[PDB]
Amino acid sequence: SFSGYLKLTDNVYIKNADIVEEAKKVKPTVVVNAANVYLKHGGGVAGALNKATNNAMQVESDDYIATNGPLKVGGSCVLSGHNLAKHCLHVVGPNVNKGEDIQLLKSAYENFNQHEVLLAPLLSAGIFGADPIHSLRVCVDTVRTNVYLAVFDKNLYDKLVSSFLEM
Ligand SMILES: Nc1ncnc2c1ncn2[C@@H]1O[C@H](COP(=O)(O)OP(=O)(O)OC[C@H]2O[C@@H](O)[C@H](O)[C@@H]2O)[C@@H](O)[C@H]1O
Repeated sequence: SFSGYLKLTDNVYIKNADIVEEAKKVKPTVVVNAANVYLKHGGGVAGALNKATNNAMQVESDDYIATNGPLKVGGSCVLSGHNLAKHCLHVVGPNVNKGEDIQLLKSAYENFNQHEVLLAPLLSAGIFGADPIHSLRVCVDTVRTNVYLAVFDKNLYDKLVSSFLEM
């Protein structure tokens, strides 16, 4: 039950909001975590989602990692959403602070296309060091399902929208 979003394209929507609070008001089927390949949930969206599950995401993640080994950059896995959503799509964007290839951002957003509807942040745009505006551009050009983007910083939201109008 997404409310209050700005329509950017027929399938990309954006709202100035914290992703953990949206998950609670909207009860989404798929919340996207911006993850790293070991599902070690640090200080961004991944930390906040984990906090709200009372660390259940981290245990489940380690269990997944123990069985299956780490993800590839640009990949994903479908774990549980616990009290936030039905499912959590863990997606690993490139970490440009660690020399990974920004082109893999396209591979990262392609995982979204296996889900009809998702609530997501902007992959790689915080701790991983990609430009938010670039991340939004790849999102817009790669994702074909319905993606609802949560941008918690009001100034970044304004910047992002203004950047998108250079269409
Ligand atoms: N609670 C939040 N709600 C909405 N957007 C948020 C929130 N916290 C951060 N963001 C925004 O989401 C985008 C992604 O930030 P990160 O979560 O740091 O994502 P990423 O750059 O992919 O970092 C991946 C890394 O962060 C760790 O938490 C994670 O375990 C991995 O090591 C950025 O614009 C950031 O400002």
